[PDB]
Amino acid sequence: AVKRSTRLGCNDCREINYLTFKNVKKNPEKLALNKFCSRCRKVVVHKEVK
Amino acid sequence: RQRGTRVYPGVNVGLGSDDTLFALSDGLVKYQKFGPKQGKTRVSVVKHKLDA
Amino acid sequence: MLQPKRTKYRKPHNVSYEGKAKGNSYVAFGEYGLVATKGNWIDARAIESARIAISKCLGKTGKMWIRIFPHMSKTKKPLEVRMGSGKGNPEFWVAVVKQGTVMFEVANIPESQMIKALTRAGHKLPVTWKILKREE
Amino acid sequence: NNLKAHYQKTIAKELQKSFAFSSIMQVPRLEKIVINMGVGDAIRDSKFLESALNELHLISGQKPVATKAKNAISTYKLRAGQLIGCKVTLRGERMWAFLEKLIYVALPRVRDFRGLSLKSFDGRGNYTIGIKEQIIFPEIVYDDIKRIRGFDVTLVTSTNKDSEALALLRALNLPLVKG
Amino acid sequence: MKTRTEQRRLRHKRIVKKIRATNHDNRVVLMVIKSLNHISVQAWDFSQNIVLASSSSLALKLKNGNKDNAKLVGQDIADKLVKLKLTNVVFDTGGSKYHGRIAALAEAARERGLNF
Amino acid sequence: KKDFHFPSQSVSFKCASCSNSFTIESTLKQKEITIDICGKCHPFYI
RNA sequence: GGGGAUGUAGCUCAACUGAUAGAGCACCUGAUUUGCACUCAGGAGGUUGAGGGUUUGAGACCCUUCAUCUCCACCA
RNA sequence: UUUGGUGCCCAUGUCGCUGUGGAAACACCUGGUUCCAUUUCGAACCCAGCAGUUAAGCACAGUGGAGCCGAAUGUAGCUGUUUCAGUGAGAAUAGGAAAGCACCAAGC
RNA sequence: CGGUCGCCUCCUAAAAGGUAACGGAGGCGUACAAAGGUACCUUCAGUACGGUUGGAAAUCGUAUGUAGAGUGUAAUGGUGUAAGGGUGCUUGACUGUGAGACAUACAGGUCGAACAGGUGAGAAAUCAGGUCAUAGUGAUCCGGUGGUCCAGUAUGGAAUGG
RNA sequence: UGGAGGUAAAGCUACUGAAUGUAUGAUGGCGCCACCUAGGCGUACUGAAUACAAUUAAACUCUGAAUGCCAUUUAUUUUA
Ligand SMILES: [Mg+2]
Ligand SMILES: [Mg+2]
Ligand SMILES: [Mg+2]
Ligand SMILES: [Mg+2]
Ligand SMILES: [Mg+2]
Ligand SMILES: [Mg+2]
Ligand SMILES: [Mg+2]
Ligand SMILES: [Mg+2]
Ligand SMILES: [Mg+2]
Ligand SMILES: [Mg+2]
Ligand SMILES: [Mg+2]
Ligand SMILES: [Mg+2]
Ligand SMILES: [Mg+2]
Ligand SMILES: [Zn+2]
Ligand SMILES: [Zn+2]
Repeated sequence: AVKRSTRLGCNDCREINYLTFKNVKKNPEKLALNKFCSRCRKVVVHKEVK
Repeated sequence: RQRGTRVYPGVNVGLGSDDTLFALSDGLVKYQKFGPKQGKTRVSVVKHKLDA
Repeated sequence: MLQPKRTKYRKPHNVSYEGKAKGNSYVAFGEYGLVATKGNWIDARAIESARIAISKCLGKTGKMWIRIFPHMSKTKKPLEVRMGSGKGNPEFWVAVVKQGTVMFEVANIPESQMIKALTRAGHKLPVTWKILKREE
Repeated sequence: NNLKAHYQKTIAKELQKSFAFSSIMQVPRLEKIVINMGVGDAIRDSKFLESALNELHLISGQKPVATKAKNAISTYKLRAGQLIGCKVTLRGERMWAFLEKLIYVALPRVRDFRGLSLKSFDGRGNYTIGIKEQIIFPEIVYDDIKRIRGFDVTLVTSTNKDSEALALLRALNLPLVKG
Repeated sequence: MKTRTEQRRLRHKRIVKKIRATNHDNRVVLMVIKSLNHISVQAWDFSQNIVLASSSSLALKLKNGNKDNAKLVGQDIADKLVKLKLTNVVFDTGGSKYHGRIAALAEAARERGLNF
Repeated sequence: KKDFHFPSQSVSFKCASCSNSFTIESTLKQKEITIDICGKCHPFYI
């Protein structure tokens, strides 16, 4: 199988809380979305984590 | 349950991510033919409407 | 040799010949016709024999029509092969003739040869044939 | 435009009497002059297309929108999503200005403006003018694209009959042979 | 390709279909129709398919087509709706972009006790 | 639409033989550009 | 899963440790024989694997990656 | 009752042809200086006004041309029992058909 | 010996669902930071006519045409103001859950009203817990990584676990 | 009594293929014209367009049952 999955971690508590998909070949730039965080209990920026 | 909407939804009837029709309120289900040349099917949930 | 130019599916299910007559039931191009009395599978090979017979016993101005056409194919497993390992390959094409379908019709020549011509066409075919005329 | 007022009075009066037109707006009215100088060289020399736009701009005063094909062709090396052709549609005051500038300045500078008519209406009342070369237009400097092309100026009208469209053309004195 | 009225009807059909699909609380439907001269408004109820309240430039006797009289029309229709004891409404246009006269009518209706 | 760098300014046009000062909007020099062949200077029109 | 090292003309390679990229081969030209090669010399062929960080000074030092290699590990 | 708006309907509601109409309204129309807009065009959308207008659209009357609908009889398939009793199509036909049902505002 | 071994679509499958054969035809082990979400606007392919390069067929204008167009894909079903195309703003491709149902030997799978938290679009109503829908997937054991309000073999840690 | 369906049948101007025969026959079509290359036209014609009249299909449907299925109403029966 192919591995197009990636992990998204918060940028305040630096915890990884989400699992999504990304094409490294097509999209070269790291994702920087903003989603809800269970720890901080608010919306905050989540960045790609190795 | 269907693949593609073979029966349209009416009142008190919802839609899903698999084009599955589910009820939204209590009542008796009832089919009504509609559309050009009566070729379209529609489902609804006529509420109990007991109304004393 | 009448033959379909192409088919979507090489190996279709066989088509039954039991039943009455769906289409091609009444002479509508000529005015005398060879009707069938027993549904059966007759192949494209029999058509040329019957057609060649009619053509050989025709004249210089007679005209003929072939209604039925061998659309559907049939297969035949090679000899000494046990059943399985898929369906056989199509071998010969047969036209489905039901009881009451007008197969051949003739016109534009005197009465005696046409009766004789239809007779020789029907002796080349397995079905039990009969002569009919056109309603005025 | 003063000639626009001339259009108003003259088209109304002449056409109405010429056909006993029962309403002032029964007379024909011209709608839009589309210009389309399109080339497939943008598939390879894209730069070329860019220069085109500015010249088209310089011709009409409206910036041209570059159009894209709705299909893909291998022999022309064409593919969907590419820009091949610009179209400009003039209305209001600017459309009559360009028409007048064309018939009075651009057209008589044409090398051999012998004209073509009667065999040009599309059957619905329209009219297309196929220009062969761009340098002849006064509003163009000698420096231009390495390739020279023409234009496809077209016309529209309120009426649907080509004969009545010809009547407007004659009333406007659009200079063609016998038409 | 068409005339303005047909496009407005097309937009009007879209809005009515969406509202009839999603209006679950059976709110009254405040349809405003703007013309070249005047703009009118009617509060239909898609469950009973009748008109409960109405207001129009013709009813109010005004040289309408201005943003000023749109405020008066909204006040009258909102006053009528309050007397009818209906305050939970859905506001849709006749198929025209929500702006100018339509926006003035809607804001006038909201400031006179309506909930939308 | 507006807010453009190429302004359509009303320039007048003269011609030889017949003066015929035609005033037309264009994005060129705001001066008397001389045309050598105008409409009236053409064998076809007259 | 780590640890190290390598990446430079089209190819094969020096790497010109910061006070501002070179050689053989590939190719063009010249000479060069009765002809073919051979032979000699010029020219051309370099955005230093890529991005970021620091000094006045880095392809060159630091960080990050990409591809390659050799090692180890390598009981779902 | 008529005009205008709208919901329900989804051609027996269409497409087209021939005429008539506007009092109020519907519309074209007059301009882009304002709010707003063009992948570019006040074309459209949005403004503020009704000078002109019955071509349009729109509304009425006629039009059986195209499209649509379609009776009864009979027949093909079915259920039983018969080798006859029901059930009864499709196609074809006589033919119908120039929409209909409600709500609101105005002169009626 | 050759062929096949999991999942998806059609026919056989006998107008509910289900139904086999080494029966007849095909695909899949994905793709998209937009092809998601929202608001607004907008609607075929082809053909006819007229027009420089330009040609049977590139683009333009107009008409006709009721889907033969598009809907990433193998088929089926759906969908022509839509679920197709464009633009603006965004990341709901959320957290904790979940009454009630479909289908099932089990294990698993599918739809989902509604509640609380905090968001996106929108004037608002409303919509958003990934895409028009159905393939795009592998149990347990074992070990590794991050967090952690749990344990820490006398006690405090640590090791080692949860 | 209500509903879902798309089979039997039937039909192919209501699609997708197969495809009888024919109405006229555009065009392509041979020769002749006409031209060096296309045509008009006698073309021993073929072929479009549309049609008429007739056909075929498990993977064709503008249609289209009965039986069967689900639910409900009434009567009766059994504690499964
Ligand atoms: Mg009139
Ligand atoms: Mg084996
Ligand atoms: Mg079944
Ligand atoms: Mg069954
Ligand atoms: Mg598909
Ligand atoms: Mg979007
Ligand atoms: Mg989508
Ligand atoms: Mg183990
Ligand atoms: Mg201890
Ligand atoms: Mg111890
Ligand atoms: Mg059958
Ligand atoms: Mg057919
Ligand atoms: Mg069938
Ligand atoms: Zn956090
Ligand atoms: Zn002159």
